[PDB]
Amino acid sequence: TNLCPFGEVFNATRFASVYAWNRKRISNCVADYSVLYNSASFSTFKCYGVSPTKLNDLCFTNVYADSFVIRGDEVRQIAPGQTGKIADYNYKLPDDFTGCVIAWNSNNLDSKVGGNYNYLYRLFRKSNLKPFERDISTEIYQAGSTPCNGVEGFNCYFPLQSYGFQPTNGVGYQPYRVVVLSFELLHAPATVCGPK
Amino acid sequence: QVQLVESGGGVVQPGRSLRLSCAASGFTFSNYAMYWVRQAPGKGLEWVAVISYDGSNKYYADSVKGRFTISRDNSKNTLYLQMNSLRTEDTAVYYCASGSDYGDYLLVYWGQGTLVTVSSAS
Amino acid sequence: ALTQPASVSGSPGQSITISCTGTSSDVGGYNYVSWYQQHPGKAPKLMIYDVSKRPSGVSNRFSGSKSGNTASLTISGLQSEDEADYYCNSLTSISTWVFGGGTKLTVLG
DNA sequence: CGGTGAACCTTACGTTCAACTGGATCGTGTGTAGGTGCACCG
DNA sequence: GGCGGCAAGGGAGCTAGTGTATGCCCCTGAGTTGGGGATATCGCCGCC
Ligand SMILES: *[C@@H]1O[C@H](CO)[C@@H](O)[C@H](O)[C@H]1NC(C)=O
Repeated sequence: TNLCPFGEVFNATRFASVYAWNRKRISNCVADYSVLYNSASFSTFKCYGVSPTKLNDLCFTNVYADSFVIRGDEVRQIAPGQTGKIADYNYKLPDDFTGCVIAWNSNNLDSKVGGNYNYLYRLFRKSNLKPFERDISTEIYQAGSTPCNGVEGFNCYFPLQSYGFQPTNGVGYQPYRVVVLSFELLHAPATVCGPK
Repeated sequence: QVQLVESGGGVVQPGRSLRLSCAASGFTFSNYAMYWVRQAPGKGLEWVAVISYDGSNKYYADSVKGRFTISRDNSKNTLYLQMNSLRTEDTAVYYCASGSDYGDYLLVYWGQGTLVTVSSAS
Repeated sequence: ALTQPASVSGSPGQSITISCTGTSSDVGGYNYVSWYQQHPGKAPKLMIYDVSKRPSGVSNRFSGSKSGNTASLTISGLQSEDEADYYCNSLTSISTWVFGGGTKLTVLG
């Protein structure tokens, strides 16, 4: 019954910045994870709340595919109960996550010479991020007790910082494309399971 | 296919200006970093210059530091190399490489490239 | 720069190896080498993408490999039409794209 | 095309109670180029 | 013609289409993409 549009997500020309992670709904298809492989050298495929071996014998009300890019030393922060800049400011996953993440290196395809400024991450925020929340406001974040009326300068920085991806970066500093599939199931007809 | 055409330049006197233009088509020029690579007649290749995908950062080989200037304009999809204070040793054929998808640190397309001769004669 | 053999010769059919070496910064620490084949009077075109890979459309015979500080190309069943110059590239620190030098392949015709 | 001057969080780490006390040294370990260029004799 | 020894009874490898041991990613984790150890049935040949 049709194949899930995993190409449109994994083969996508450009991934959104982590602070504006995309969200594509996938339903009314069959998840054939066999074809997912042989697409770059994956760096992580770890699933919580569901045994991968039986992934083909169960399906859900729907699944949400959130795609973004982060540096390797940061990918470990994409997991329930984790802490870090990404975990508290950009992308936060609930402790009861029912789904799992996929990460693969994209250095050869997503690291321009001299710095790729197309990708930004939120480095400052007043408070942590609630699970599955999106923030895109670029208001000037004051740090001290001196209001700056929205002017960049001393003790008042621009919240977003661009990732300086370069070919000569560290082994783990190179960009990593991350796609998180959140399997959401309720008392509704199932939508996305592969061959029995 | 992807085309890259160099304007070129005839024999010029040593220590005189010269503008070379590489015009590209068939791919997203404004999304990749071009390179200029020289080859002396009968010798091996030698990287000359590179410019970032938006012109913010430019890098030059030590041999041409402080004399060349690489720029680009995405409005008309062209790349320019300005040469000042030429030297006789600098005669060579210039290739305008692209660094296409699945690699930006590496040179891929290598358009036909033009020839530049630096001799003090008519 | 990098060091390469001045010339390599070989009859058609067998395996031919071409090796280039540099300091740790050029290739010993960075696995970004990529080799180009330039025919006489022609624009060089990529042959081995990355340390060991090949762009779509190139011959399957060519195969790149890396041994510690050295990088080598292996050609299986090379034909007469494979007679051309071969350069090994490498991305070093602070940019500075070094180049292999020169290596000519000939067939005992 | 260089000397100054004042900066702008400057961009790229080697890490988590924090922030700039409001110094280029400053708590833990920063650091700098271009220029904004307007006469030269050219 | 029957016995005892054999890259073998426990070593090592990884790459998804799928077999019996130079295989099975078997079983999942340091996240850089991978760890050691699970039932041996074995099967075939030189020798005195
Ligand atoms: C993504 O692209 C690669 C190379 O172009 C292709 O082999 C692969 O099939 C694509 N992805 C999927 C899920 O098919």
